[PDB]
Amino acid sequence: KSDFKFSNLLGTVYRQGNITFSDDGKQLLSPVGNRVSVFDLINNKSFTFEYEHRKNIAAIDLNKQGTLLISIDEDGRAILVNFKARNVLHHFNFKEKCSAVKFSPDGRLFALASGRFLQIWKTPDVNKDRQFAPFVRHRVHAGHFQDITSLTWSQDSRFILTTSKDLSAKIWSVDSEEKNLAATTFNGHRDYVMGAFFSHDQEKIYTVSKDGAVFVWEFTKRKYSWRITKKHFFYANQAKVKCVTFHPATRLLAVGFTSGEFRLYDLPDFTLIQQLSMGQNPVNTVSVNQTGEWLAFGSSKLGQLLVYEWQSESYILKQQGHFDSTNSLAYSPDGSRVVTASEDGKIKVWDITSGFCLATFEEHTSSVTAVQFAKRGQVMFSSSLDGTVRAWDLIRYRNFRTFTGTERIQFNCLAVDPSGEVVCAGSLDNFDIHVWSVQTGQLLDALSGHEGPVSCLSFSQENSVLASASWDKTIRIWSIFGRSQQVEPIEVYSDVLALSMRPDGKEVAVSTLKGQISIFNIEDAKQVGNIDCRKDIISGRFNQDRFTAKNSERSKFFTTIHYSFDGMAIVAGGNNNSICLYDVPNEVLLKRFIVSRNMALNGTLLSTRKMRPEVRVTSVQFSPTANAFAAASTEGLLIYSTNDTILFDPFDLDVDVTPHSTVEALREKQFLNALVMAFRLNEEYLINKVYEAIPIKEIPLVASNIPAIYLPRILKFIGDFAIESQHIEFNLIWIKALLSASGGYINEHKYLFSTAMRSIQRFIVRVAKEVVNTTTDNKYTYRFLVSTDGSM
Amino acid sequence: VAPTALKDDDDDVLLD
Amino acid sequence: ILLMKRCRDWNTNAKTHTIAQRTIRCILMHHNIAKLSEIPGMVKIVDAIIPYTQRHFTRVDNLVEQSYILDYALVEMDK
Amino acid sequence: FELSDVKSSKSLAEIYEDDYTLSEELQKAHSEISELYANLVYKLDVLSSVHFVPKPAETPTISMEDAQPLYMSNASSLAPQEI
Amino acid sequence: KLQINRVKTELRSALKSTEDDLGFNVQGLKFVKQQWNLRHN
Amino acid sequence: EDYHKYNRICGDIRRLANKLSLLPPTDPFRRKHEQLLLDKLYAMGVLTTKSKISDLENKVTVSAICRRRLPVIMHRLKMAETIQDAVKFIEQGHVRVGPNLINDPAYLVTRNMEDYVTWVDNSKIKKTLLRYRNQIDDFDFS
Amino acid sequence: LNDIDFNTYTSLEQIDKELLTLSIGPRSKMNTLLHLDVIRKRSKPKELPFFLQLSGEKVGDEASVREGIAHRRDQEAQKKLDAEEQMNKFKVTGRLGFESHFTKQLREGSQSKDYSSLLATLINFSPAAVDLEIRSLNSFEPFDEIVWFIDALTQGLKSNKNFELYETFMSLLFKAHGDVIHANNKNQDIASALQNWEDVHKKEDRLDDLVKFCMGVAAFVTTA
Amino acid sequence: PEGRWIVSASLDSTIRTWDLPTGGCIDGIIVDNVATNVKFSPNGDLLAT
Ligand SMILES: [Mg+2]
Repeated sequence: KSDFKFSNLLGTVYRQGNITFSDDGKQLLSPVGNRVSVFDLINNKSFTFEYEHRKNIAAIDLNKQGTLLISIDEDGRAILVNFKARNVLHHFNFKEKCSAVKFSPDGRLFALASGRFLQIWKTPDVNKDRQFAPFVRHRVHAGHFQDITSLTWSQDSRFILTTSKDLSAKIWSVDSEEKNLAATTFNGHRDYVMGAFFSHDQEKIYTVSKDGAVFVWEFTKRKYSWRITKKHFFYANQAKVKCVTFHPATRLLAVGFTSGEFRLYDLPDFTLIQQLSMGQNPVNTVSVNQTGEWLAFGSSKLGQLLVYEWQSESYILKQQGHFDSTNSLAYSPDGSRVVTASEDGKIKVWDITSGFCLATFEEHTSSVTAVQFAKRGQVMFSSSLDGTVRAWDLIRYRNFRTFTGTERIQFNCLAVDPSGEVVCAGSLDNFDIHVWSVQTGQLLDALSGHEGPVSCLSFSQENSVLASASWDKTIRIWSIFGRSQQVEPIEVYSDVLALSMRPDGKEVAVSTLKGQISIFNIEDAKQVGNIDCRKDIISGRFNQDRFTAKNSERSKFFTTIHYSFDGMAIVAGGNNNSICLYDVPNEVLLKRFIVSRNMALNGTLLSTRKMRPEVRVTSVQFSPTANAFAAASTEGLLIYSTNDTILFDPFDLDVDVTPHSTVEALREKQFLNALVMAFRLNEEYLINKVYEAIPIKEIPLVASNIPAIYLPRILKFIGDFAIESQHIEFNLIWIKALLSASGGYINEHKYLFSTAMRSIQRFIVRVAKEVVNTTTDNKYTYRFLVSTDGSM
Repeated sequence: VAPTALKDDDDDVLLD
Repeated sequence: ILLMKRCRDWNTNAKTHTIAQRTIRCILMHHNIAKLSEIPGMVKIVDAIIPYTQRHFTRVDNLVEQSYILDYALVEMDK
Repeated sequence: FELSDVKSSKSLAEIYEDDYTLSEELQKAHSEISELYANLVYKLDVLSSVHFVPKPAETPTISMEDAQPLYMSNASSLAPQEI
Repeated sequence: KLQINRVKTELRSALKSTEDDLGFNVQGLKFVKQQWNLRHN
Repeated sequence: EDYHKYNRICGDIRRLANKLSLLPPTDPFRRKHEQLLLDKLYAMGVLTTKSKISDLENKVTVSAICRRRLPVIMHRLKMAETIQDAVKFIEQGHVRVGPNLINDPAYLVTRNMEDYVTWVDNSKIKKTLLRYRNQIDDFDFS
Repeated sequence: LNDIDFNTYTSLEQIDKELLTLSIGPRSKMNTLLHLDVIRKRSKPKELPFFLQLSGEKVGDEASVREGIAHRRDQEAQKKLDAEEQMNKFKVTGRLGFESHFTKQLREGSQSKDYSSLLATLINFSPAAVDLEIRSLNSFEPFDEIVWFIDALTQGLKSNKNFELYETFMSLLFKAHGDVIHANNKNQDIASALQNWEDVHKKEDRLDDLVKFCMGVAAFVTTA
Repeated sequence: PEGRWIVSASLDSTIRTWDLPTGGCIDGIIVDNVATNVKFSPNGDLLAT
């Protein structure tokens, strides 16, 4: 009964276009395919905008005020969004490919490089109410005979330098009266002009060409005219200049060549500050901070993004996304981290809070098909089509063991015993499930009985039974542990594609080729429920199709499913453009999510293969925190979260219950009543107000008297709040009071409080321990220095 | 001025 | 050097590390630390002791956490 | 081993000079072999792949991706038994 | 109740005594490494 | 009919394997890669039986790759009378290789996937088969 | 009541003075500060004569070998040349003050016995900036700067705010100036400053008692 | 759409917005012509009358 909304995209930090630093310099904006991602460098956080273009983004820009962001796709269609509120403001179609867009330093005007024409427009006022037609063109300039490479604003909002493919840099005046001031065309370069910039005084103009020549222009007597007083050359053996940027205040020139290396120069002296290489791929974009201390670089081929602090030669940000689609994903047991795997064969470990890759593993030769964690969480397992299964120790980030079959069987699915002592994998070519011992690495035995390829596996987290399904139209429950081995096959109407095990371990759900999600009781081995999914699934006609979408049957099933940790909902996805969230007990569709709206992607709407990228979801999972679910797709790891909680969802509300009455209860010191009333309203701000207003002396009295119905809610509130809050001791006092007061009740109902307790343990382990761990080491370090004999 | 405008030597000989 | 070699070997076994730690503690508390560094081979012996000491420290500390089940027993009995 | 029966291009000084300063050529073939294999695997992969298959991809260099966290130290990656 | 209260107290003190020695040594031995490194690097 | 692409694949297999012959026999680097190439071609179905590198020089042929084409595969399986009919069925979307519908006639079926090429469940062609046998069961919608 | 009117609420900076509070920022800052050294190392980017002096079995003089007759400084010397070459590369001549802002407040805080301004800027420096300042602290007798820095941190601990940041600062102090403190532990100024910090730092052990208790109950409750 | 507000129209030529958590009228309007219908957009950005 929660509303999930798209929050951020992991696995991709830069696709193409231009990256822009925020005016404050604390945030970086990177176009990620069809959307824009914003990275909080100082706070080490990220989010992705919910708005979506028809096609891939081409040019973006944020005004100095930090209120308006403009994004333009490859078709010229623009979207204006309110940066502060993250809401789309207006859509306008420029009807031409805009190479670049830049706001004036005043912010009143912004300029467009459209073909060989410079268009200047007026910036809509954010404060004013929504306008039907807010965009008004200030002027259109037509001087160049070829496409404009880039444009640069003067510091005073009075002149613009435009560099084109005509081997010419040309200046204009924003004010018509000032046309006589700047109406000059600069020539002399032997290749395309990539960048023209003002000096800080604006007396000097620097122009940079693709061939690698920097011309310094000054207004001097031969009566007076612009002349090339000094000429500098980049003596790159074959690399061509790809992107150029200049910071007038610090006189820093950052240039990225096609060879994949960038140089920092001090103008006009041309002193090579530093030269580094990110790789063999071209450096598509370069950006500078407002202060000029941070340089952001971007390479489109491998999706690399680098934020470089040249003052201290330190890396604020250093990331690279998956080159291939993410075939699988796995959450850490506490939800702190998510592991993703790609068709390349490389595994990447991500941090949910920061959204950044902690480590990359390249041991697997071929595509990694599945990734799973042990119940303890320190160890992670992965299977690959190269014919190996590998165990990864994530505390030390090492592959401490590798498992393989006798005859190099390709593995597609994987399952790990809750005890972390047995590993099982399945294949599309063998029909047997290979079992290994984690400690020894030897083949215990091969589970036989399937007459088709094994499509999916799963261990029960509690009962430790193994459930396998196949294209044999059957499901088998294996009781491998114990003196005797039993197998209980269950028949199904069609091939089984995906399988999910209920967290309590008492039921298993399977998605079939007929588009059916069927739920079975494991102990009784009888069906208990069924859900239709064919009609809910949204599949678009491919551009190459010769048959209609409604008649099409390419993918009207779900290839991946997963239970919610409460057990009452299933999220499903497949080779289609829809992610459907159902409710198991009542078998209805809670909500459907459109995966992508990019028109380029095929499914959104004799020797040569007709192939283009398609929209498809490879794997889906619920976050163990019970606030989000991640879906691996072609573009990247989509994460939908319920964090915002703008909805009004009162619980057992009454006429007497009002936010004013709750505050009055605090004023009268009726802390228990105020807290209960706040929960009944279910407003986070009111709950937070009451939570922080309860004195330490009164906490044990309040905690012991909380009604049992609200206990799962308050524990969930504390765990989520405490992870990012600063009141570490205040939260620990609350947790101690609740656990001591309601410890027995939680034990009696473990499944009810499974998610709430897990969030609590994450706070006590991931933040609380690190504080005391550093506090204690100082204590012992202190004692040694004072107690020990000093050096000679 | 450009049309686009806005609006001791320490000796190196040291005794060794 | 001979004594620290014994302390190194005893430390590896969890059943005998306790005697090793206190003897090492006595050495640090009754000798000039500057002199101990200069002894050749002392550093390589101290290389082996630290990782095992950290393992023993991670343990015992968990035993302290487990000991709070008694505290939870007492509060339940108080009810 | 094979003995060359033709006049050596390298003068007697050069042979002494070269030995003053397992095989570079052998490793040269190894790189080409990997390139040929990678290109061949891609071509077959495309022909037999249901879904799209992207084409596989001095000066100091920056390592975009690291096998371990930067804060993590090599010493902490070694077990006490390994030490 | 008194037995568990007692058994708790002496159990903690015995455990903390062992942990105090372990924590003291790891820091001291670490410091010895630092000084040899500084003087020899 | 142009076999330009398959000739390049066949040729590239020949050039690659020749370079392995040049590399010294005792090297583990060559022996591993030679086996991987043989395993890959065996998986693709080009090599019906496990072969040696010397055999791989001459067994690989354009006709071998053509045999793995889906419309050619369907013809041998008797799903289609003639190759052109097979191509039409593929374009119209009546054929599935495993759980995935393949509408590209150029698709080459791998060795393992050969057994699971079949008509889609709701194909009117499939209903014609079962109606002829009078084995059409409407519970299975086919 | 305006916060209620706009259905919003802001968490207090500190609910109570006696209650420990962390810094208002990311929790990875503490991890970054402690392991700043290794981060720098891990982030560093990846890198004949006419009369050939050859002798021995190579040139056929096997008799020399039978009779028993038979550069690292040059690399050190070249490494020397690189160091001075790095210096001629930069010739900044801008006028800079004798003392940095960090050290100026340190002197002033000792004079006024109020390091609040020094602590306020300490929370504000970047992790790289923090490490440089602590490492650059003077290490000569009478060790006034080291004593003042301990006095500043001791005041911060008493405030019960930014607890994690002040702890990691002292961890960096010992890392960079442990030998100086160890060699002169008997010195009264260091011992007095150190003792005052211990008196405060001893109090902040209740947090460990809370943290240990919660897991022992939480793990037990979730297990049995 | 968030379920927090109710916007109602009546024959007295007024449109009133009511805040359910507080149960009080937070905004009031006077329309020259009586509004026969009121509907929120699914997104909530637009109100159609
Ligand atoms: Mg029996």
